[PDB]
Amino acid sequence: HAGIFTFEEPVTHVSESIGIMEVKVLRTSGARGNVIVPYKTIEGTARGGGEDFEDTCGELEFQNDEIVKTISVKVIDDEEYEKNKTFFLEIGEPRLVEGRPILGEHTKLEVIIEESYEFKS
Repeated sequence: HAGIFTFEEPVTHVSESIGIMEVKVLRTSGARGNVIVPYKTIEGTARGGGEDFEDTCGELEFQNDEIVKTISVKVIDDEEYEKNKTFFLEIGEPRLVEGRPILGEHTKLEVIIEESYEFKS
């Protein structure tokens, strides 16, 4: 009953102008105990280091009876263009804080950054 942890979905589209992207991690099928879920960003065709996004990583702590947490990623509205602009988040194996918590269905998330174009009326 410690929980099965998952992203909402495996692929998401966000605007280049979103500013802050808030990625959810859900705990399903049990919320007993304090658990951490490691996470990280990984570059795809989109670049980190504040080019298209700011890299981030850490451990999300779920307290007893807590079932949703948020990872906030800075998305930079890069003036430069790609046909398909992607990066990823991943969750890693959960750990009890000193049953067993595990990963569920969506453990990798592809983020597609959608580009918009400036036209004048």
